[PDB]
Amino acid sequence: PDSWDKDVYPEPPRRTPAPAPQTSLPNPVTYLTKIFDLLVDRPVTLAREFIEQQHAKNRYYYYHREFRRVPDITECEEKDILCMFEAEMQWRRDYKVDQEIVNIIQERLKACQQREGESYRQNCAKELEQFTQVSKAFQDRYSDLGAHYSARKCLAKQKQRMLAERKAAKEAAAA
Amino acid sequence: IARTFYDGPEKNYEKTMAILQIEAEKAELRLKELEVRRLMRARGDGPWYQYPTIDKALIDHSPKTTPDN
Ligand SMILES: CCCCCCCCCCCCCCCCC[C@@H](O)O[C@H](CO[C@H](O)CCCCCCCCCCCCCCC)COP(=O)(O)OCC[N+](C)(C)C
Repeated sequence: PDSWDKDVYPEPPRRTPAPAPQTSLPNPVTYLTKIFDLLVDRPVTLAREFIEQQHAKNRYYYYHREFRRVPDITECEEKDILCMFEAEMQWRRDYKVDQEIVNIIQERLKACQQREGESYRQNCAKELEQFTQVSKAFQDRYSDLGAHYSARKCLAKQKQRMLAERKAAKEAAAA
Repeated sequence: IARTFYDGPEKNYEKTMAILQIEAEKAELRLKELEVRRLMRARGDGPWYQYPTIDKALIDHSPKTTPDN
């Protein structure tokens, strides 16, 4: 339905064929479907209608919490505990959001593999490539930090990688 | 439950900031005090570690029965 964003959770246009009977025999599946409909789906729908009638009477909402952007750990001087505290809390919240991004991408991948049936190896390549890009980025940022991770250790990992990349590019320029 | 038993995150956040400031000030004060004690014990110029010497008020500055003291 419209409850969730179809841009973050997309799906193809859902092509389904029309029934083309070839025999005089009655299809027991469709009769069972009519029986199921008129014994199960209608009482359940009525119950839900009443429940939502009672819901509409008392309507209240909640709001997603928004967080400002505070200075990160790079612009905190070495022993300033308050800047360090706020930077570390911000880094932790960002780590949580990145975990959820990888989760969304993995959900897409799984849904594609199930949906595409026998053709998943070709029809889910974009989902696989998207996951590969996200996984590579997430791995660079947080892998090998260990328990007792922190923004300072993430910064040290990034700086080590940046040094290696700079030196590699410099010796490639001499080639 | 949140309304009856708990508070918002800002209270715990800023209480943590206060706690952290107190603790960090105490830590730097402890280190500085150790350094001050080291210097005062090595040099003896500070108020601390003052070892008694003889009171100059005990000396008798009167003619001493011979001219050369
Ligand atoms: C609606 C029905 C379906 C859902 C049921 C919901 C289940 C909830 C009931 C379970 C009880 C919760 C356990 C109590 C733990 C909370 C303890 C503490 O955190 O609560 C204090 C608050 O005190 C509460 O009153 C807790 C007291 C609960 C004591 C339980 C005793 C029950 C024993 C049952 C005896 C019944 C009779 C016995 C006959 C012999 C908080 O202190 P406070 O300083 O405010 O903090 C500031 C927060 N402010 C700003 C919001 C005010």
